[PDB]
Amino acid sequence: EPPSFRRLRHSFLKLWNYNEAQFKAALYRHAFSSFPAYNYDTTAILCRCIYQLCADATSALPLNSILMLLTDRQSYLWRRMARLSGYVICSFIQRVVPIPIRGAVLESIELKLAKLSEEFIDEFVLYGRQQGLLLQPEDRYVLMDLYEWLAAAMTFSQKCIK
Amino acid sequence: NRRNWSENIESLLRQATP
Amino acid sequence: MREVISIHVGQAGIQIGNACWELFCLEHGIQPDGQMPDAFNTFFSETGAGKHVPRCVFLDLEPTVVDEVRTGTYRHLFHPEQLISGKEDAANNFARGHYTIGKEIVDLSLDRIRKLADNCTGLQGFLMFNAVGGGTGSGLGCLLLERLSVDYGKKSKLNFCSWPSPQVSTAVVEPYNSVLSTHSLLEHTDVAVMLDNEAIYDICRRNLDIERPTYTNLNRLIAQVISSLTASLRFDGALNVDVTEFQTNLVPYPRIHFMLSSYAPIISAEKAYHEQLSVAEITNSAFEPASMMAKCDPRHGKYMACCLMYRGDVVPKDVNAAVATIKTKRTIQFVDWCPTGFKCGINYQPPTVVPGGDLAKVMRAVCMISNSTAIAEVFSRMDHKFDLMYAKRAFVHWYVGEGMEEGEFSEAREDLAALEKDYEEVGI
Amino acid sequence: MREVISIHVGQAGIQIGNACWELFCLEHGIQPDGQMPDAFNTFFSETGAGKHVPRCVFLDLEPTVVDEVRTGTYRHLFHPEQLISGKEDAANNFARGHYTIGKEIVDLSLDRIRKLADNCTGLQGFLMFNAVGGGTGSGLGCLLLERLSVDYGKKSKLNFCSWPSPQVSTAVVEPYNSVLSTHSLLEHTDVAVMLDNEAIYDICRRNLDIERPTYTNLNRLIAQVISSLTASLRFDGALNVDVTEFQTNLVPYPRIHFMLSSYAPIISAEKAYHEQLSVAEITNSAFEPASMMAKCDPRHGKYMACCLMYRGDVVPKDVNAAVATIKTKRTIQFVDWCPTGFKCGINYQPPTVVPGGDLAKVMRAVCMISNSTAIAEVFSRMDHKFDLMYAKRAFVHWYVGEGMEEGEFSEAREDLAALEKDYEEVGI
Amino acid sequence: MREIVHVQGGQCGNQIGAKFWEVISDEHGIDPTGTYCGDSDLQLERINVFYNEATGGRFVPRAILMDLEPGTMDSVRAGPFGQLFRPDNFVFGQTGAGNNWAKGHYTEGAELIDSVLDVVRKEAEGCDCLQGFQITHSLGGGTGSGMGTLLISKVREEYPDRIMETFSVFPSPKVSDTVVEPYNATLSVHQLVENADEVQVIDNEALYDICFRTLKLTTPTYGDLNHLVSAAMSGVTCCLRFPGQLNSDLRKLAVNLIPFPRLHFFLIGFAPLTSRGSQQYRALSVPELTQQMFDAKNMMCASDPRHGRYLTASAMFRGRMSTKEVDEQMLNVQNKNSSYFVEWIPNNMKSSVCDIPPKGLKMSVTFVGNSTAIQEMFKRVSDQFTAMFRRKAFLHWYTGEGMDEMEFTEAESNMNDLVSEYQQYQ
Amino acid sequence: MREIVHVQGGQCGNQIGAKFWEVISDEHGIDPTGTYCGDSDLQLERINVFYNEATGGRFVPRAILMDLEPGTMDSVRAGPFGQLFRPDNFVFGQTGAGNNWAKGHYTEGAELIDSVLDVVRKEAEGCDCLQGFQITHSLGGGTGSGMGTLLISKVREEYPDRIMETFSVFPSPKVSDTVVEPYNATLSVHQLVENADEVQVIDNEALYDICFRTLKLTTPTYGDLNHLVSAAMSGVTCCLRFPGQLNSDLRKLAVNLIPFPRLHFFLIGFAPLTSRGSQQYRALSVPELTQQMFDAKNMMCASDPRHGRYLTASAMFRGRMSTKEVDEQMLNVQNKNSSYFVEWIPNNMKSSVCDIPPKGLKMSVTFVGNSTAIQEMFKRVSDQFTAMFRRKAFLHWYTGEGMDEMEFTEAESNMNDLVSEYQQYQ
Ligand SMILES: Nc1nc2c(ncn2[C@@H]2O[C@H](COP(=O)(O)OP(=O)(O)OP(=O)(O)O)[C@@H](O)[C@H]2O)c(=O)[nH]1
Ligand SMILES: Nc1nc2c(ncn2[C@@H]2O[C@H](COP(=O)(O)OP(=O)(O)OP(=O)(O)O)[C@@H](O)[C@H]2O)c(=O)[nH]1
Ligand SMILES: Nc1nc2c(ncn2[C@@H]2O[C@H](COP(=O)(O)OP(=O)(O)O)[C@@H](O)[C@H]2O)c(=O)[nH]1
Ligand SMILES: Nc1nc2c(ncn2[C@@H]2O[C@H](COP(=O)(O)OP(=O)(O)O)[C@@H](O)[C@H]2O)c(=O)[nH]1
Ligand SMILES: [Mg+2]
Ligand SMILES: [Mg+2]
Repeated sequence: EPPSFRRLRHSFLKLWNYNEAQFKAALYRHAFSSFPAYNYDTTAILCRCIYQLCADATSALPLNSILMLLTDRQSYLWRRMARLSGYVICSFIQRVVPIPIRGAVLESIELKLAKLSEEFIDEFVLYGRQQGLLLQPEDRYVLMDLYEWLAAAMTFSQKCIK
Repeated sequence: NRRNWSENIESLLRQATP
Repeated sequence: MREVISIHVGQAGIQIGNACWELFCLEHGIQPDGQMPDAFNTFFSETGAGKHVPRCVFLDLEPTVVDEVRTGTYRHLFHPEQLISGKEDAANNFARGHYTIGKEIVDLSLDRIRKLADNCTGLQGFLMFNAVGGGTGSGLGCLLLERLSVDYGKKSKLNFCSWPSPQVSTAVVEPYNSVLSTHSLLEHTDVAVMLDNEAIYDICRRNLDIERPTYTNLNRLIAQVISSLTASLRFDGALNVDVTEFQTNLVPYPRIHFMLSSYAPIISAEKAYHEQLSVAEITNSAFEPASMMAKCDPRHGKYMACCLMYRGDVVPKDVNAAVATIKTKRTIQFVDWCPTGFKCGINYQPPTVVPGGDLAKVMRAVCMISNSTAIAEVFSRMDHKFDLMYAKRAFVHWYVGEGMEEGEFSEAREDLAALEKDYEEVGI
Repeated sequence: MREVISIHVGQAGIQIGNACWELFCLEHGIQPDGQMPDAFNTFFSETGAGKHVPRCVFLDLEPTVVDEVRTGTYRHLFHPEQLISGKEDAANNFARGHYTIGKEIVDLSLDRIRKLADNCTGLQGFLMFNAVGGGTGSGLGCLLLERLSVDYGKKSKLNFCSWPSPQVSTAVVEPYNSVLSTHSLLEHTDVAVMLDNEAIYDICRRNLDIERPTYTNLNRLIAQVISSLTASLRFDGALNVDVTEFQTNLVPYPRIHFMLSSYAPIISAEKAYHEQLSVAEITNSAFEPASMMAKCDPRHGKYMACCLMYRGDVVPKDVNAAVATIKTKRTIQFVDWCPTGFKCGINYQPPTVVPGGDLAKVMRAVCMISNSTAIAEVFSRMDHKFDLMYAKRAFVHWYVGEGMEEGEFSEAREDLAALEKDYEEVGI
Repeated sequence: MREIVHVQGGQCGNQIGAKFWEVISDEHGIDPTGTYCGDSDLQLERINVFYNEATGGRFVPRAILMDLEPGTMDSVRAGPFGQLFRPDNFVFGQTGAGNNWAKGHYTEGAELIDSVLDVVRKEAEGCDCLQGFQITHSLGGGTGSGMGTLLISKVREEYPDRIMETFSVFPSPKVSDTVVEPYNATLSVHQLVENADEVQVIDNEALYDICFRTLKLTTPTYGDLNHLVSAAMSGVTCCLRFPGQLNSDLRKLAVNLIPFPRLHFFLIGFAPLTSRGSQQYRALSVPELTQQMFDAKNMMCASDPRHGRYLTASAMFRGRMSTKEVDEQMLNVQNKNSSYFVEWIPNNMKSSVCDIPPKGLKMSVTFVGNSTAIQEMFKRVSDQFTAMFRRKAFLHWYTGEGMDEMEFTEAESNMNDLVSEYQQYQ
Repeated sequence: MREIVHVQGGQCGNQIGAKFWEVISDEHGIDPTGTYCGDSDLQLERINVFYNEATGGRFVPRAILMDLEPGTMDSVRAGPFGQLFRPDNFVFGQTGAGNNWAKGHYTEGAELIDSVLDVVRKEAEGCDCLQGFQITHSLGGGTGSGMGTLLISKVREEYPDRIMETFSVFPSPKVSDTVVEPYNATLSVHQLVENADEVQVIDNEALYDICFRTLKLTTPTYGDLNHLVSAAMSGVTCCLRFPGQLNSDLRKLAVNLIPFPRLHFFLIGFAPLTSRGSQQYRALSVPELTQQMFDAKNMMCASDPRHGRYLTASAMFRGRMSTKEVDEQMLNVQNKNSSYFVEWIPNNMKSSVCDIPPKGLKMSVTFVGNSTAIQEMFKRVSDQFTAMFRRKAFLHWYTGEGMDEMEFTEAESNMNDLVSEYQQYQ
C-alpha cells in the first residue's frame, strides 16, 4: 500500500465521517457568503475541481447542480469519489467496503487550482501542521478537508502517469 | 385601548350592506 | 407582484440605462423628483407618500460617469446607494476588471441587489445592460454573472451586450475582451441579445435621416426596444407575453441563447405624416434584413425561433394575416425542424415618444427578437480578429500581469470554436 | 411607581449621559429649566410644582468636564449634587481609580444614590454607563459596582460599557484597565451591553454618509439605543418588555451576559427619502453584521438569544412574518439547544428626531440586543494584547506602586481565560 | 337536481367563459349584480343547474376560475359581468406556467391543484348530486393543458361515474402562435383521452373563417370568437335548463355519439349565423337551418367533413318548431349525402328539440358530431411533434422540470393508434 | 340561577377578556355605562349568568381582572367598555413576573393570590348556586401561565364539583415569542391536567391564518384576534343565557367529550367567517356551516384534525334553524368522512340549538371537539422542552427561587403519558 494512495484512503474517510446535514449547510455557506474575500474564490475553484477529476469530463456545469451532488450521499459524485480512493459505497445503512485519465481534464484542474488566493493555500499548510499539534471554526474546515481529497487524488494520479 | 381596536371584524361579523 | 431588477454595468450600461429610465419615468407619469401627479411596480418601488424610486443598480469602476448622474437632473429620483462607483478605470482590461479591482465593488453591489430584490417575493428576472468591449463592461459584468448564478439559480437572466461591431470598434484590445466575456456568459445568462453600434447608426441614417447622431440618440432606440419588451408586465394586453416566455420559446438548447433584435417603425415627424403604419407594413419592415440592430444579415442564415411584441392598437386579426405573409415569402427561411415557428404578443398601450426626441408619435409598433443560426458569422469575424493578434503574443502582458496567467485565452478559443460547430450542426 | 436610576461614571459616561438626557428631555417635552410648556416618572422626579429633575448621577473625577456641564445650558436642569466631581483624575489607571483616589468619592456618591432610590419603591434597576479603557470609568466602576451589590442585591444592574475597539484604542495602557474591569463585572453586572467606538464609527460612515464624526455623533446613536429599550417603561405598547424581562430572556447562564447591539434604520435626510422602512426590511438591516455595534462578526458566531424592540407604527403580524423570515434565513445560525430564540416587543410611539442632528424622521425603528458565542473573538484579541503587555513588566510599576500587588493581574488572566472556555463549551 | 360545475383553466379558458356566463346570464335574465329581471317563471325553475342561491337572492355561478398568473383574472373581474363570480372561486398562482406542459402538470401546478380540488369539492358536495363538469382551456398553452388537465385526471378517480366535457381550442394549421404548440397538444391529448367523456374540438382559425365567410365581420376580436363558441355552449345544454318536446340531457349526447369508449372527439357547429346586412334577406326555418350546419365553413374545427365519414352525429334544435321537419329534413340529408355517412350504423343521427330559442332568434340548432374527418387534424399535430422530436429540440425545458422522455414517447404511441382506430372506419 | 365567574389571567387574558365583556355587553344590550337599551325581554331574561345588579340599575360583570403589572390594567379601564368593571375586582401587582413560571407560581404569586381568592369567594357566595368558573389566560407568559394556574388549583380545592373551564392560548411552533415558551408551557400543562374540567387550546398563528386566508385582512391587530376568541366563547354559553329547542350547558358539554378524565383538551372553530366581498355571495345555511366548520382552516388551533381521529365532537348552533338539518348534517359528516372518526364510539358528536343568533348573523355555530390529532402540539413542545432542559439552559432563573429538578423531571413524565394516552386511543 503506497503512501500516496494511503493519503487517498485517509482523506475520503474524513468526508464520509462528517454529518450529512452539517456538511449540507456548510457547503452552502461558502457559496452564498461574502466575508473573508477568499471564501467563494475557493468555492468556485474547489467545488468544480471535485467534479472535473471525479467525472473525467472537461466540461463545466452550473454551480447549483454541483453543490447538491457534492453532498447527496447516494449520488454519482460520491460514487466515483469512492471508486477513485479504493472504496465502494454499498447501500443496505450505506456501509463502505475498501476495494483495491484524459489529458484535457488535467490542465483544467492545474490552471484553476493555481487561482486559489494566497489565503487558502497557507491555511492548508498550517491546518495539517496544527492537526499534529492538537494530537500532541467548524465551517471553514469543510472546504479544507475537501482539498484533502483533491490533493491526494491529483498527486497520486500523476504519480501513476510518470 | 388601541392594543385591542377591531374596527373591521366587529363589522365582518355582521351582514354588510355595501 | 411582478418586479424586474435592472442591473447596469459599464459606461455603456449606465448611458443606455439613463435613457430607458428616462422613458420609464415619462411613460409612468412620475416627475424627475419621484412623485406622480397601479401596475407600475415592475420598475418602481413605493416609498412612503406618493413616491416611486427605480429598481436598478448603476455600476462603474470610475466616478467620471456615475457621479455626473448624481450631478444631473435625475439625482433625487435615484437612491444614492443604488449608484455605485469605484475609483480607477478598468482600462479595457478583462483581467483587471475580473480579478484585481472588481472584487472591492462586487461585495457592495450584491449587498444592494439582495436588499433590493428581497423586498417582494415573485421576482420575475434580471435585465442586464453591459458592453463586452469595455473593461468593466466585460470583466465586472462577468463577475456579477457568477454571483447571480450561485445566489439566484433558477431566476431569469436577460442580458443586452453591446458587442464590438466589425468595422467600427472605438478601441483596440476588445478582440481580447469579448472572447473572454463570451467564454463565461455562455453558462451564466439565460438570453443574450445582440446589439452593435453601427447597426443602430445605419438605422439612424436611412430611417431617422440623421447624418450626425450621438450615443444618446442610439440609447433612445434601445430604450424603445426594452419598453416594448417588458410592455406586457406593465400594461394589460390581448396576449400578454412575459420574459419567462422568451426562454421557453426562443432558446431550444441551453447553449444557443444568442439572438438578434429589431424595431419598426423608426420614423421621424416628416414621414409619419405620409406613411400608413399598417400591422403588415411594420412587421415587414421589422423582418427587413437591413433593419437588424445587430449587424448580421439573416439571408445568409436560417431562422430558428421568432418573437414579436406588437404594441398599440393592434387587433389579433392583423398579426395572423401578416405572419402568413412572412411565412410564404421565400427569401426568409426557417429551420426544417421548427415548422411552428412564431411567438406573438399584443399590448394595448401605444408606444411613448419622448419630447425633443427624433422619433414621432406612432399608433403601433413591433419589437422584433429572433434567434437564428446566422449568429455564427458574428462569432467568426470575432475569431479571426482574435487569432491575428494572438499569433505573436500581442497585448498579452497587459492581461497576464494582473493575476490570470496563460490559458484563459486558449479556453476562450476552444469554447468559441465549439460554439461555431454547435451552430453549424443545429442549422443542418 | 416604575423608575430607573442612571449612573454615569467616566468621561464617556458624562458625554453619553448628556446625549441620553438631551434626548429624554426632548421626548417628554421639558425645557432646560425643567418645566413643561405620568409617563415621565421613569427618568424624572416630580420636584416642586412643575419642575422635573433627572434620576442620574454623574460620578467623575475630571472637574474640567462636569463643572463645564454645571455651567452650560442644562445647569438648572440637574440638581447640583447629581453632578459629582473629584479633584484629580485617575488617568487611565485601574489601581488609582479603585484604591487611592476613588475611595473618597464613593462615600459621597452613595449618599445621593440612597437619597434618590428611596423616592418610591418600584425601581427596576440601574443603567450604568462607563468607559472600560478609562481609569475613572473602570476603577471607580469596580468600586461602585460592589457597593451597589452589597446594598441593593436583587436590583437589575445594567451596564453599557465603552469597550476598547479592536484596532483603534486612543490609549496605550487600555489592556490593563480592560482585563481588570471584567474581573469586577462578571461577578457584579447583571446585564452587560458591548459598545465600542469603531463599530459606531463605520455605521456612521456607511449609513449616515458622514466622513468624520466626533464623539457626540456617536453619542446620539447610543442615546437612541437606550431610548428604544426604556421606551417600554414610559409609553404604553402592544408588548411592553421591561428591564426585568431583559435579563431572563437573554441570559441562559449567569456568567454569560455579554450581548451585542444594533439599531436600524439609521438614515439621514437623503436616504430617509427613498425607502419604505417596512418591518421586514428594517429587521434584516438590524441583523446585518455591518450594522453591529461591537465590531464582532456573527458569521463565525452562533446565536443564543435575541431581543428586538420596536417603536413606531408597527403591526404585530408583519413582525411575526419578518422574524420567521429571518429564522428561515440561514446566514445567522441559532444554537441547537435553544431553538426558540426571540423576545420581541412593540411600542407605538416613534422616536422623536433630534433637530440639527444626523438622523431623519423615521416612522418605525428597531433596536436589537442579542447574545451569541461570537463574544470569544472580542475577548481573545485583548488576551493576545495583554499577554505581551505582562510578558516583561511593561507599565507595571505604576500599578504596583498604587496599592495592589503583583498577582492580581494573574487571577485577572485566569478568570477571563475561564470566561473564554465558558463561551467555547456553550456553543458545542 | 341536475347541476354542472363549470371549471375554467388558462387565460383563454377564463376569457371564453367570461362570455359563457355572459350569454347564460342573459338567457336567464340576470343583472350583473345577481338580481333577476324579466318576470317570467320559465327561466328560474331550473337555475340551480348553473347558479346557486346566495341568501341575498343573487345567483353566484358555479364557476371555478383558475390560472397560474394573476393578470387575466384581474381582467375578467374588472370586466362586465365580472363581479358575478364569487371571489374565493378564483384560484391564483404567482409565477405562471410559461407555455410549458411539464412545469404546469408537475412542478408548480401541483401545489396549486390542492386548492383547486378544495374549491371544486366545495361546490360538488354542496348540491345533492350533480350531472358533471365542463372545462374550457387551451392545449397550446401551459396553464391550460398542463395544470388544467391535471385537474381533469384527478376529478376522474374521485368522481368516476360523472361525465366531464371539455371545450378545448387546439393548435391551428396556418397561423401558429405560441411556438411550442404540438408539445403541449400531444401530451395533453394523451392524458385527456382516458380522462374525458366528451371532447368538443375548437380551432381559432375556424373561428376566424366563420367570422369572415358567414358573418362578414371586417374586424373580429377575441370577444367575437368567444361569442361564437359560447353560443354553441348554450345550445349543448339547453334541455337541462329549459323544457322541450323531445328533451335530451347531456348524458344522452354521450351515449349516442360514442360507439367505442376510446373515441370521443367531436366537431362543433352553430346555426344560424348571418351577416348583419343580410339578416332580413334570409328566411329562417328548419330547411335553411340544416343546410348551414352541414357545411365545413360553418364548423369550428380545422377538418373538412367531406374528407371523412360521420360516424354518429347529433343536433340540438331550439325554439318553436315542428317535430315533423325535424324528422325528414334531418333524414333527407342522410339519403342525399349517402357517401358521407358510415354504412355499418343505420340511422346515424340524434335529433332533439329544446323549445326555448336563444334571444334575438326564433330558432337555432347546435351540431355535436363524431366524425372520422378529425383524422387530418391529428396527423398535423403528430408529424409536427415528431419534426421537433427527431432533432431533440426544446426538450430541455420539459425534462428539466421533473419529466422524462417516457411521457413523450407513449404519448406518441397512444396518439398514432388513436389515429389507427379512426382510419379503420373509412 | 346559574352564574359563570370570569377570571382574566395575565396581560393576554386581560385583553382577550375585555373583548369578551363588550361582545356579551352588546349581546345583552348593555351600554358601557351599565344602562340597558334595546327594549326586548330575552336580553334581560337571564342576565345573572354574567352580571350583578348594583342597586343603581347598572350591571357589573362577575369578572376578576388580575395581573402582576398595571401596564394592561389602565389600558383595559381607559378603553371603550372599560368603565363597566368594578374597580374593586382589579388586583394589581407591583413587581411583575419576568415571564417566569417560578416567579409567578411561587414568589410574588404567594402574597397576591390571597388578595384574589377573597374576591373570588366574594363573587361565588354572593349568588345562590354557582355553576362554575371560566378562566382565560396564555400559556407562554409568567404571570398568566404561572400564577394564573396557581389560582386554578386553589379554586379547585375550594369548589370541587363546579365546572372549571379554561381558555389557554398555547405557545407557537413556528413564530416563537417570549423565548421561554416551552418552560412556561410544560410546567403549566402538567399542573393543569389535574385541575381542569374543560380546556380549549387557542393558537395565535391559527388566528393569523384565519385572518389571512378566510377573512382576508391586510392589517391584523390583536383586537382582531381576540374577537375571534370572544365570539367563539359566546357560542359556548349561548344556551345558558337564551332559550333554545335543544339546550346545552358546560356540564352538559363535559359529559359528551370526556370519556376519560385525563384528556380534556378541545378544538374551537367559529362559523360562518367570510370576507368583505364574500359575505354577500355565500348562502347562509346549515350544510355550508358544518362544512366550513369541519375543516382545518377554521380551527383556532395549529393542529390538523385530519392527522388523527375525532374522538368526540359537539356543535352549538345559534339562530332559528331546522332541527332536521342540524341532525342530518351530523350524520353526513360521519358517514362520508368515516375514516377521520374513531370506531368504538357510535355517533362521536352531538349538537344543540340556541334560538337567539349573534347580532348581525342569521345563523352561526361554534365547534368544541376532543380529537387525538392534537397530540402533535404536545410532542412539538416536548422536544422543544427537552431541547433546553438536556443541558441545563435558563434553569437558574427558576431554581434560584424555590423549584428543583425532580419536579422538572415530573413535568415531562406527566407530559409524555398524555401523548401515550392519545396514541392508544388512535
Ligand atoms: N450603444 C452605446 N454604446 C456605448 C455607449 N457608451 C459606450 N458605448 C460602447 O462601449 C464600448 C466601450 O466600453 P465602455 O462602456 O465605453 O467602457 P466600460 O464598459 O465602462 O469599460 P472601461 O473602458 O474599462 O471603462 C465602446 O465600443 C462603445 O461603443 C452608449 O451610450 N451607447
Ligand atoms: N463612545 C464614546 N466613548 C468615549 C467617549 N469619550 C471617551 N470615550 C472612551 O473613553 C476612553 C478613555 O477614557 P475616558 O472616558 O476618556 O476617561 P475617564 O473615563 O474619565 O477616566 P480616565 O481615563 O482616568 O481619564 C476612550 O478610549 C474611549 O473609548 C465618547 O464620547 N463616546
Ligand atoms: N378563443 C380564444 N382563444 C384565445 C383567447 N386568448 C388566447 N387564446 C388562444 O390561446 C393561445 C395562447 O395560449 P394561452 O391560452 O394564452 O396560454 P395559457 O394562458 O397558458 O393557457 C393562442 O394561440 C390563442 O389563439 C381568447 O380570449 N379566446
Ligand atoms: N391571542 C392573543 N395572544 C396574546 C395576546 N397578548 C399576548 N399574547 C400571547 O402571549 C404570549 C406572551 O405572553 P404574555 O401574555 O405577554 O405574558 P404574561 O403577561 O406573563 O401573561 C405571546 O406569545 C403572545 O402571542 C392577545 O391579546 N391575544
Ligand atoms: Mg475592455
Ligand atoms: Mg483611563
